[PDB]
Amino acid sequence: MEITNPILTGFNPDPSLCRQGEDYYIATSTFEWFPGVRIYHSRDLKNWTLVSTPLDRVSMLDMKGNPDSGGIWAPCLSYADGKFWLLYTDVKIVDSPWKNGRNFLVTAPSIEGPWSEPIPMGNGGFDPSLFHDDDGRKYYLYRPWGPRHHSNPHNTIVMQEFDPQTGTLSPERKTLFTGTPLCYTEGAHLYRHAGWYYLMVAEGGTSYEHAVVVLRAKTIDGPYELHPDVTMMTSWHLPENPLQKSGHGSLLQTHTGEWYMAYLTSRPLRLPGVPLLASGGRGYCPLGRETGIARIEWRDGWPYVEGGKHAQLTVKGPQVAEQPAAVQGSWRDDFDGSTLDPELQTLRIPFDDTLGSLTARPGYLRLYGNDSLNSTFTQSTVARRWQHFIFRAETRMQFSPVHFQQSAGLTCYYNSKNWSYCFVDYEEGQGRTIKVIQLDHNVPSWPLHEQPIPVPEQAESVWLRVDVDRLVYRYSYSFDGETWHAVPVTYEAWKLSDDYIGGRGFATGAFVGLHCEDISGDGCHADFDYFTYEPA
Amino acid sequence: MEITNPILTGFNPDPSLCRQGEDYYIATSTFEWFPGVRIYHSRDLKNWTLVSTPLDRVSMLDMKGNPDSGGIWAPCLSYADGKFWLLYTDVKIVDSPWKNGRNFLVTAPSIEGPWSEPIPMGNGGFDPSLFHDDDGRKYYLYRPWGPRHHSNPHNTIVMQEFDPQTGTLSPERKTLFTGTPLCYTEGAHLYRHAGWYYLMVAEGGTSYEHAVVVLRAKTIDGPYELHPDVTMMTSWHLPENPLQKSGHGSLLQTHTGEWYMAYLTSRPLRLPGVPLLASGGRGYCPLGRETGIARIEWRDGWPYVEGGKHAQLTVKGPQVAEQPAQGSWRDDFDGSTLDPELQTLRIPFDDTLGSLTARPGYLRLYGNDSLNSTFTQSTVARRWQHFIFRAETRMQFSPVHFQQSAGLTCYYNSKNWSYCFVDYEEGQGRTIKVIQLDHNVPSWPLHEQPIPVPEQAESVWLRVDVDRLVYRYSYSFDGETWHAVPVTYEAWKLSDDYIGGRGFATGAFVGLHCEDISGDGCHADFDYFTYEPA
Amino acid sequence: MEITNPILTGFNPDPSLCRQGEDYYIATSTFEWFPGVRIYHSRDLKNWTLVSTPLDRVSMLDMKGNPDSGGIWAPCLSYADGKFWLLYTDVKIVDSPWKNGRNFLVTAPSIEGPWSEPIPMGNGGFDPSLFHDDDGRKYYLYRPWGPRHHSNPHNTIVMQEFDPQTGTLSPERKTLFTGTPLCYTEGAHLYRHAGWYYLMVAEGGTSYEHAVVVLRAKTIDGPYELHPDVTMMTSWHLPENPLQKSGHGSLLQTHTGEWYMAYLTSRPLRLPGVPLLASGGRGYCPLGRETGIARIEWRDGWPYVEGGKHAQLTVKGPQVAEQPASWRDDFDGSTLDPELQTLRIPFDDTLGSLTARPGYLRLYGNDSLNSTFTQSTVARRWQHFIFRAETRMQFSPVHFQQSAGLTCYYNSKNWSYCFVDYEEGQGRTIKVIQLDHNVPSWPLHEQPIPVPEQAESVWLRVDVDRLVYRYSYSFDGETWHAVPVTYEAWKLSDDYIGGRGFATGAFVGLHCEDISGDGCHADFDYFTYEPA
Ligand SMILES: [Ca+2]
Ligand SMILES: [Ca+2]
Ligand SMILES: [Ca+2]
Repeated sequence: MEITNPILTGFNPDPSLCRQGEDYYIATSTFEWFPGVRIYHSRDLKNWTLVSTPLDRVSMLDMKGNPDSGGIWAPCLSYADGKFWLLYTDVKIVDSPWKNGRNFLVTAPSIEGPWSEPIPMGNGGFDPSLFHDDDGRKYYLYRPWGPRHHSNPHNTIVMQEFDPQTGTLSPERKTLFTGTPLCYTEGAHLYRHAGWYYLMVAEGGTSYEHAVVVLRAKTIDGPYELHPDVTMMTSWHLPENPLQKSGHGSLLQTHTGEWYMAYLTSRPLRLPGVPLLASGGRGYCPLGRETGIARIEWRDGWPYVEGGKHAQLTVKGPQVAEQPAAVQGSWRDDFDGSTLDPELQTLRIPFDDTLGSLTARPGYLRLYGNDSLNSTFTQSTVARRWQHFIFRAETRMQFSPVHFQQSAGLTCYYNSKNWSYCFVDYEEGQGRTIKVIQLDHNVPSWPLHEQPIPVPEQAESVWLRVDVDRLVYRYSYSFDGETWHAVPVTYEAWKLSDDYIGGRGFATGAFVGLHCEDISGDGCHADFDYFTYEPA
Repeated sequence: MEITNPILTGFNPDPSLCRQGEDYYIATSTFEWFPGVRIYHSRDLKNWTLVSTPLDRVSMLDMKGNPDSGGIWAPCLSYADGKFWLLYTDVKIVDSPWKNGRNFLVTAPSIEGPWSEPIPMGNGGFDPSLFHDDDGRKYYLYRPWGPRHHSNPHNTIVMQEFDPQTGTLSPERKTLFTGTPLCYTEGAHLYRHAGWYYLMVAEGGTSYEHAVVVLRAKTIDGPYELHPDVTMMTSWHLPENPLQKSGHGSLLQTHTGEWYMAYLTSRPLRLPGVPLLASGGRGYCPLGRETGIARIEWRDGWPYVEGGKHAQLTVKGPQVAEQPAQGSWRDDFDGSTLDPELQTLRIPFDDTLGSLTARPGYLRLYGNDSLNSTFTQSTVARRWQHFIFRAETRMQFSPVHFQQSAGLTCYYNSKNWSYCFVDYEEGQGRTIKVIQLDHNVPSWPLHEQPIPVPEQAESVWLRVDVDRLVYRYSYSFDGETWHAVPVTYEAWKLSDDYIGGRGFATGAFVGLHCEDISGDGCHADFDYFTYEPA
Repeated sequence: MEITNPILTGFNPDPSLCRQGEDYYIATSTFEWFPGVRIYHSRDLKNWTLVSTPLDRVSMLDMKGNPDSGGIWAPCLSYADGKFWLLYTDVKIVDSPWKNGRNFLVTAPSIEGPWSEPIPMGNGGFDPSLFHDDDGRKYYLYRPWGPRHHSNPHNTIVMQEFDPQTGTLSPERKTLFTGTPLCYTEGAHLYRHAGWYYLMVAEGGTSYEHAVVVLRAKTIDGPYELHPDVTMMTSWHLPENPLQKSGHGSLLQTHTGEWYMAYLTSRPLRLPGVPLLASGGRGYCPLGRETGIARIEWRDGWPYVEGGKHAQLTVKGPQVAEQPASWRDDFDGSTLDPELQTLRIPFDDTLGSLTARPGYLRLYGNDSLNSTFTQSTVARRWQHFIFRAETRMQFSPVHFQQSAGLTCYYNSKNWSYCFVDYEEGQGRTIKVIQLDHNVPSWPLHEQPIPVPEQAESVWLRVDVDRLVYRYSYSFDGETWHAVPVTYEAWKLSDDYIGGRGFATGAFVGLHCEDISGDGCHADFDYFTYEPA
């Protein structure tokens, strides 16, 4: 069996890999996108399909007003004592010398079954993890944040004992590790194999310096000794490697006795003429931080990645038959049923009658006019991940705005300060027109407002389409579905990436979605017949 | 007979002036501080006292997660048909090419309440205003915002007819004015006097270029023609005038027949050596945008400010009796209610932040988020109202690790403040440290060598002395002998003049705080909180 | 035998390694410091001694008004046909999307002159090289610059045939190499060993991504094939290696039949708490780009660096016996000590004098340290992370624009300067000025340090200790007082300053200025440099 990486394409960072018997699960972070956490299932480690979006109630995740790249960071999904355990962090500050957040524990006997009310696990840091030792005791790990605890200078891994019968954490903290010169020590996971406790952490930050560092000790509280190579996985030293930023590992032993590690990684696109190791020369990643997997071998009590430290595109799969669940390729929601397609997500808040409805006009997705795309509160935006470098997204829209503050259409979105948006609005002199708005480092670009493209009065529908092709992407429209016209504006797909945006936020990924807004608050709605995503 | 400006000192902008009979009221904006809107009362237009904080529950104002300088922008308070009408905006986006928000209307039969639930008045802009015409019909004004409507290039003043019986706004908008080259046309107000409608706007932005601009028309829908001098008030051309940024006017005719206009203004502190007209040369305003008032005279059907366009420190008071006469303040935390001089950030003061009932005579503050959070800070602060003062408190606190701290803060927004606190250190014990955020950049010079606190020191006194350009923290262990924290902080950095950005000037605060980044649970107790001006 | 790197310490980049029989020479760049080019000699490749500063006439090197990090870039010293050949570049634009300059050739029958007047060699690029082919023909290489030729996107290596009897160049250019994705292709040198032509270039830029790239071909015009490992030397992949930025190689076969390569390298100081691979985490280099040497082995017609690609502190020396050869200038002689240099212009009577007051170096009052024209500044290199520099000064200013003292200097926008001046209400005072990213810092102008009126001499001293340094003074020569300002030594490096200028290295020297132009002078009894 040959596994091609990434196993989870598009925005899918911080893979937490677990297993229940012969069923394997990975949980990835979702940041400000609702619902929180995405859980994928596989029986062969090669083909993964979404099976659970657990944090789908405000009582579990209340992310309105959360900053960009806040919300759900790295989760921990483990299985023990007949149920799954899910730890997650809701981060409330991002653009600051230090951050605040909240950690919670939810459990469920089955991966899709209803998850319990959250248990507060503290606020002192991020990357929470739960270790189930062989003696029945349980230990809660995390990396503390705060003043001087963002690698200025401190970045530590602490441990509290956890009582599962009372849901209590003991007030004592034991520092397990303080980090190597790479620093950014985070993502701690504990394992017990042979006579050793193994401590796996991420270091070097989640960009091109990302690495997986492993330590080991005889007792759980230390002292820990470094892996002889220090870093177990990294691709920093191979700048031409297809997979980059390989870190934040999650080690698992299969039911067949084999060893695999899930990790996050990114696939960069490079600009012509830029030296490879200059600033920005290593590339830009519109598909954000994705999830890969590597086969692990053991030598003299230490784990190694087969073939080398770097993330490889192809790895050797386990001793099982390939058992795919979902058909791959094209994607479309015709909005014929009761629920949005699970590949669609909202910004911060859940989808309900406030943002839209699937029953007001059956066969259409109706979106109500609320805030514009730059808002961290109430956007009627329904978006899905960029999962390929070349694809087309298309919709058919019916919309009748009455003034300039009502608009609706298609958007390619990264955060509230970096997106583009091709929409239909009303102009007081002409009528319905198509315009485009782009935010680039929070700087606006609206080149069609002075001379917009007229929408014919008799046009019952306005088809909208975006064609993404590596570094660029363009919008196109149609009033009959057969004859299309390009919006004469070329957009930079590489700008929809943390490599370009920068700041304190972490790389998520580019989305494409349907949006309708009414800054006036008067009230309006846009009906969308379908939404398509077709890879090349 | 002589009124000395500012009349409302400290963070007090957008003064909406109205009257009910012989009682006069001014409502000021409060931005992200809760409760929202502050209403002051007066019978001589000289001596003002706070009488109402109307938006004091989440169903009226829900600001958790609001950005800095979001929240309550310019309010409008009016009286008509036997009740008070209060329009206000809850702004949800600030640092963006354009903003979003929500407008609401609440009513009350009397200034102290009870106030209604909010009626949504649309989201299309800010500076809402309700005009009650003589024929019983009501009109709603605002500045539309959005893409290309933050003076890039558009800044319009539109009007909708309002049906008070059902709270309905008509969909049609009528543009009244599109602005002059000064731009930033906002703060629209309609008045009917003589045989003219008068439209009063603010232009030039709320900084040193602030101005009040008046138009008039025979009919309400226009077209409006400009004042002979366009600008009726501004101090931009006098860079050494004591009062600066004079704009955003609120015109009112008294029960005596006289005319008075409330406006916002700032008193800048200048750094030495900086040329006056170079960047930052006109000064820095740690007291924020305050409220002044001026007498208005009429000539040829146009209004004028007495003695010139600029804002003067002294003006002539109305023809009413002077009442007895910004002052010394202290809260001993005896009652079950916070002193109305104190406010919280965004969220109300309930048992999540603290309690005045859990320990009588003490303000108990529970440990939540740090001072850089827009969600749940246990922070209770009051306004800077003088350039020279001293704030003080007596605190009891015994943390157990480094993420528990509590103390005193001088605060402007989530990215600009200083914080002198007691925390714990594993090998030492209780220590005193300082943290400053300056342009979101941290300073913590006392972390590698902190000030120790004795083990059986039941109480730590904290004190900050502000002296114009600088301020310094100090501590005590006995209430008798005090020691200086050897850090001098810049008071001119707690100002919009220094911070910049797309947020607007609010004002510096001083307050009490306690946090637990760990979420384990802690609490600090404060016996009192004094504000003593020099 | 064990060689310890760097073999040349302090500001000593772009080592051009040549040999005349059993005598080995290395020429290094000097940028805006006059005289230009420093040529060191050795007979064992371990111990090196300065022997020649050849570009010491304005007719050879006219650098007045040159921008910071302009002037002399990478030179090429070679020996052929009974004389030395020295190619050099005088760069005239730095802070611009592309640069201009001038390339010159001078020759000499011996290493210490006489050096001929310069022959123009074209202005189209930098890093000039002269290859002496075994058939008698000569070839001139350089990397062209200009619009879109600063790795945006182009970085080429071109070759022109040089006609030695007439000193002219063929107008035709042959492109030898266009670069790997590392780009910044420069520093080309040609070699003929066995039956191959070898093209050696530098790639990755002269910071922490520096690398030596090697190609080979059967004919001199190519096409050239890349080394099996592409990069023959680099330390980029080892961020904790003591030697960093190891690139711009110069290969040479000794008279023993052994092969060595000089290369530039840097030794960084790291701030505490800064992540190793974050910005600035790899370190700051106050000693600038120094020179190391490595032993080369051959394997199937390809050269390799012994032990690995990275630069090592200790390498194996050649098959010759070791032949070895603190600092102070008492200003006793007709000349400054050759370790001292001036900025752009030669040291003549307008700047100073050693004969006006015998036994003292007298410096006259001209421009201040921020000037690219005429400052009376005389400085030497930092060569250690911990040292002390001292001087005894006699100076009597009359107004506030006359000052003189001790300076630690990187470029015209980054330096510190402790001096004696005159204040209108007090008399002689001691003050300090720091330029930090061209931002001024004068914490003592409001409360200066008074100088006793009958103190005939004011001693000045700077103590450098790795990351920080401090000034001290005295009025008797035995009891010293610190000046209560601590300066950052790591800021006197290209790692901190940034910009389009390239890493030179920190200097320390003596300075006197008169902004008024009235006329002043300061006498210096001595100048000491004493490492720890
Ligand atoms: Ca449909
Ligand atoms: Ca009390
Ligand atoms: Ca002497």
